[PDB]
Amino acid sequence: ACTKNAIAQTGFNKDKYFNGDVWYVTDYLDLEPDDVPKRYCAALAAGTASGKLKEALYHYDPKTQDTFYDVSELQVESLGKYTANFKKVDKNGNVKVAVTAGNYYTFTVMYADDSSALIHTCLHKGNKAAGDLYAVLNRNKDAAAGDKVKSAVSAATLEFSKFISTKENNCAYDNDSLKSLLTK
Ligand code: HEM
Ligand SMILES: [N+]
Repeated sequence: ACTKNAIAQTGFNKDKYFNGDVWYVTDYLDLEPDDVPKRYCAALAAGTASGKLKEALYHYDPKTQDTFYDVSELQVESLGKYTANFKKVDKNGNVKVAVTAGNYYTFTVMYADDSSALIHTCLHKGNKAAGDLYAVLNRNKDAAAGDKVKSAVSAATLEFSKFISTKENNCAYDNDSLKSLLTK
């Protein structure tokens, strides 16, 4: 189950975060593992498309090759805190699994600047158990976590040493698909 009410960044700059560009997950902390794989790849694009707040997601398991994309129109709970009802799509935006009640994630931006971010997410997917997942993001897929985002991890009363890196997985991303999925 999810247990955290994550606090959004004071003074969160939504237009900068939701600028249409890509964010890569560099490190993550799942509070209820044996539930996500140790080795994983994920990225997202976040932007406004025709007036609608959107996120496109990519997941890739580098060992199994399991791959999937999603798109959601985000609803606002408060500044920096969103609810996202997702649809599974192919890379071109064709629907594989339609939006449904009970398929949603929450999304809280705890820290962001132009190059880095710390987010919390709680995924609800049908009758699957939910659990808290924190992710350190960067605009540069290869960037080591810097002092701004590591300090934010500490300020959330988390230990960065517990986060698992994605950097050793040979992750290659289709940035073009993520950007184009924002419109879909
Ligand atoms: C921005 C961060 C992330 C968000 C918003 C997010 C969101 C989601 C969503 C919406 C799904 C369901 C997709 C679908 O069924 O259509 C999903 C599935 C999954 N995610 Fe993430 N995810 C994120 C990062 C990660 C990371 C870093 C991992 C690490 C392993 C991960 C592991 C998984 C796994 C294993 C599933 C499949 C769940 C299942 O059906 O059993 N995710 N995620
Ligand atoms: N997830």
